[PDB]
Amino acid sequence: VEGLRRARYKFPGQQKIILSKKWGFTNLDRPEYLKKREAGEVKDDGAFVKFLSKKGSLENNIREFPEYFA
Amino acid sequence: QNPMRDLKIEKLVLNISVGESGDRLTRASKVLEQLSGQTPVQSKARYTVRTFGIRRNEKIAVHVTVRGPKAEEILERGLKVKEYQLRDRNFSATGNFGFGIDEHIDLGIKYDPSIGIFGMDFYVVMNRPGARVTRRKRCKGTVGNSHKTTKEDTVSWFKQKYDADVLDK
Amino acid sequence: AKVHLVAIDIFTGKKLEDLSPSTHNMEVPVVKRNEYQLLDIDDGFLSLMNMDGDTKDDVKAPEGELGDSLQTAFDEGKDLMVTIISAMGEEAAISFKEAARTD
Amino acid sequence: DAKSSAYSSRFQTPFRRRREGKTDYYQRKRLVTQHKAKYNTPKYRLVVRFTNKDIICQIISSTITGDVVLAAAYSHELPRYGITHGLTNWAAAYATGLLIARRTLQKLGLDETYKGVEEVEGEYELTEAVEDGPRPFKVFLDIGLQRTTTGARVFGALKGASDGGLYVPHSENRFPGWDFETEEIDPELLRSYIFGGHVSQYMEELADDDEERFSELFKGYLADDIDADSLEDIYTSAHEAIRADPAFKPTEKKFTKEQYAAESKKYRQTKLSKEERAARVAAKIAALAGQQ
Amino acid sequence: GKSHGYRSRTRYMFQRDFRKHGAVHLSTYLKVYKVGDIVDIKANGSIQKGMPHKFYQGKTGVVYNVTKSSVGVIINKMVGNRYLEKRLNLRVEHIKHSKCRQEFLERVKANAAKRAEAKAQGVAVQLKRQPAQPRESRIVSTEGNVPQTLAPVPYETFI
RNA sequence: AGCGCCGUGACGCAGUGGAAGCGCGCAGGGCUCAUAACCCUGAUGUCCUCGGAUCGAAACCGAGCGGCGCUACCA
RNA sequence: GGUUGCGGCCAUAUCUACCAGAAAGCACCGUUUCCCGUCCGAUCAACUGUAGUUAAGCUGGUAAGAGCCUGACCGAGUAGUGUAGUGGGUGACCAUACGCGAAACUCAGGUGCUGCAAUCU
RNA sequence: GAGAACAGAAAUCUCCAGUAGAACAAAAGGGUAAAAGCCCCCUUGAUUUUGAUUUUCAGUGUGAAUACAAACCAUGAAAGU
RNA sequence: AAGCUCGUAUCAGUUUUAUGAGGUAAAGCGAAUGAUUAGAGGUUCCGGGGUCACCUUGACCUAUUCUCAAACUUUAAAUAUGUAAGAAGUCCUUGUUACUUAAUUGAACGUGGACAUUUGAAUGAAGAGCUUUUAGUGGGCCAUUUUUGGUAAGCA
Ligand SMILES: [K+]
Ligand SMILES: [Mg+2]
Ligand SMILES: [Mg+2]
Repeated sequence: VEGLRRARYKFPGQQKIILSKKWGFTNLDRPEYLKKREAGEVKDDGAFVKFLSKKGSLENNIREFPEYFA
Repeated sequence: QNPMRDLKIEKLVLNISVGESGDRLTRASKVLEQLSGQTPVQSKARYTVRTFGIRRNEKIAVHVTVRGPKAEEILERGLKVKEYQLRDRNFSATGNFGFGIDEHIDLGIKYDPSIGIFGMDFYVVMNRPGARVTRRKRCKGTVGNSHKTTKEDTVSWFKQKYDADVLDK
Repeated sequence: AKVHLVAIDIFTGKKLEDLSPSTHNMEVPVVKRNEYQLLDIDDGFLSLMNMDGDTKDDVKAPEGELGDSLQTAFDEGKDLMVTIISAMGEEAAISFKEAARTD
Repeated sequence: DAKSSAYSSRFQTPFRRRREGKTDYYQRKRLVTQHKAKYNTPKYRLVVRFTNKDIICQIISSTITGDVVLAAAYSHELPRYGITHGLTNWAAAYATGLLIARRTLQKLGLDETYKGVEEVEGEYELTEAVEDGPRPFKVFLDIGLQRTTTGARVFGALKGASDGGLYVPHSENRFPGWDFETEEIDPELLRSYIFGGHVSQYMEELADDDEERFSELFKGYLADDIDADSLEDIYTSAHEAIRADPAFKPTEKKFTKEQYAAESKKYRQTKLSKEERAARVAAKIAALAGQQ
Repeated sequence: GKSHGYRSRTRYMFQRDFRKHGAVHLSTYLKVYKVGDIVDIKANGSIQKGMPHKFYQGKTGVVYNVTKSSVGVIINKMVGNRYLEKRLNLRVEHIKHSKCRQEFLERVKANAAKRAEAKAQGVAVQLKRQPAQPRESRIVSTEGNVPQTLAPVPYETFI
């Protein structure tokens, strides 16, 4: 927070500091991201993650996210 | 399985890619003409590479396509200098197979000067009865996946017919 | 503005000078150069051949320091390629080069 | 392989019959489009289509809702007129063109006039508009994707229709017996092709040559004891019968439409409901991931 | 310098529609135009013959002349302080019938039918269209539909 | 600030959209006791870079780099 | 209901993988004396419809399939925008009043319909 | 992509995939896949007589273009162009 | 300015109904074309410096991920914009023609007959149409909104 406060002085005009309610750089809230790791709907990637959906090839949805359907 | 699903050669293409045009081209044309029993077709260079000493439309190559028992008996002769022995390569994923031999004028036919010596690429194309559906003008279609030619099927037929061997490079 | 111009005639080699306002138009010739292969030179009058076998026995052999050197380099052979400049209904040989490849 | 999603999304599918490879819409536009100052005059097409074992001839005009057939003639009904063999030869093409011509003229009421070419001589001759009378029925040949070639059976149908009475514009360029060096049509050779002479002379030539090939071909002729010399009169009688009675008697049609429906319905695979699809998905989840 | 050619500024309106390129369907060529028909001009970009000028894209006019492959369309064009009669020769690719004039002709037939019935029974059939009238009274029953709603909602960040 | 021109072998420079040349310089042998001169023979180049158009660019186009320049007047 | 000929709208029709196809039709298919066309009867020409096969085409099904189509008070009356004020704000911009109003997103369904003519266990 | 003596990253040949990602003299934009591209066979409609029309517009000229008419032709089996 | 032909209309800087046309605003980039941040997993007969079929700068592919466009775009407003809402109409017979049809088929124009006062939305209409002839003018500037160049300007 204070590092971003120092970065603020380098920009013209007004800037706010906002605490996000999203887990990291994901678009999901923290309780729903917790609900998704307790299930098998989140698989790690480079720095981001991939999500499991009801749509697409079924056998693809088992080869990815293997520990779900258990 | 089904006797209408057996393999057969549908064409064999004899190719000579000469460096230039002129006396060498005309000799190669006479070689291909006599060997095929048909008049061959010449091929012009697509673009000027000029590192091979070629220019556009120069007529640098000569080739001919033969079908039927003609191609059966030329292929029969052409495998002799290979002693009925090809490689695990020389077979394509699409089922077609080919080889090139550096003097076939001297395989079975007469040599004489003013014609010189040459090497020919033999390229065989395999298919099954029903390949008309991808050549005919009306209601042109595509071969079904179970009907396609594959490298393993071509190898199996090439081993059993003409009692040959592969993979022995 | 005005432009003072000094130039050499491409045929007679004479200096010509002229001057004109910078925004009026002057004529520029449609000067073109052509490759020819040097056949016989008999009474002067170099006989030349185009990229085809069609012949130009029409151009006087140069009588200057380039022309005599051309004749000397021609007597022993070593087939030459002569350039002809052909602006405004006049033609003249201006250069000559030894063929590079295909000895 | 493995076409991309963006490829599938941006792909423009051709017209359905172009994908089926059955219609040349470039040729069709010129065949079908009418002079606007002839506002509601239909442009009639003599559609000739050649499949294996059959010949199809149709007089077709166009509407917005689809093409409408004025009259149609098929090769396979020729046994009523006396042709039970060679149902696809050039002579059969002539006979089916004559059948569709006479049938069309009978339907439109143009039989009292416009008899066409009564005596066949193979002479390049259109149907002339009679003096002080209605014009002949005018159709344009529609050969489809057939290649244009001197001696094609589709031009045999064109000849048969024109000699049968319909006015169809054409040239003797593509008829057999047309020499290439000179612009001259041979009526003797064209007559032989019209009356099946080439097949006939093939029969004597092949039989004199050998027996193993001629045994297998022309088995029906041997079965009915038909000589090659006997083709001229039977084709002549076929034309006579066609000109006598083109009335188009259909089949008696045993096993009525409803019975045909009940016969072919009960063996036809039908679409599964969404509930069945869901139950398949659920069971496949249990099968493919239920710890084997 | 400036550029004001015939097809200038027509980059997007002479496009074909997305996934709608290629040949024209035959119903364009099977449509019959008579003199007096009212048509809409919309250029098909794949046919460069008989193409209307960019001005007449979207204009509606009356057919005055019918030729082999084209119609003559009369358009009123505002030039200065008056309308000038403009006569266009357009292939039928760039031309479609005015559907509004199709419902007008159907309404004329319907009006004749209403008057024909009223001439026998039910006089004063009142042909003319009327604008949307104000609503009449009604009784909105509450039984099973008890009103229930809350107030405005507090502000939340949602970021 | 605006505009124009130039860049090629070690050096100075030519150069016709079909792979580059003159003069020296350099190299090998010879002659001389030796070097030079002399004689007989060879070799030396993304043509400033990086892309583009062309079948093919040293040349044409777009940028980038390094030099040379020109205008700079009425107040 | 199936199939064929010609089609209309031109993916709900397309694409990827697999399975199934009574009867008829279509197709593959056999041959080169004839007309015709090729480097090559492979395409096209002609002959037989006979010698054979549904292997392929074709038609349907299967797929938490791709695409495509339709809908939703799903997002969202959000973004945008017309009109109005001696509205607010230093301003960028913003609200309100009288009006119009998306696209992504999410979810849900669907995956050709049909005209004329002939034929069919 | 997979293959074929020399042949290799680039010479010719073959198959599969390939909505155009090519080509269409020349800027750029639009248009086009049994074609408007490529190859082949014919040809001169790049003709005669005028009028009408569109764009720039004064509703003048010039340039360019569109659709007919009356002839004579080209091409094709023909519709047609 | 002079009027002329007529006397409520062949109308309208407007709305409604119906029907078109458009590619801006916005949006989009795990959709095309360009631009662009970061990793992950596979592909070295695609060159990896490494020892006998490898983690170890690359390039390619695939699924993702951050950010964009006056001369990009699937989608796509608001405002503005075309046309129609009838008597010069509609329907029924049967007349003309050298055009058109296979045709006694159409096309266009008609004779005769039928449609009644809501003659086919709303509001208004101050008279409606038409013609001749001639003046001055042909430096503009300001404001809200949209908008280009410019650091900007009481700038252009
Ligand atoms: K625009
Ligand atoms: Mg033109
Ligand atoms: Mg003034």
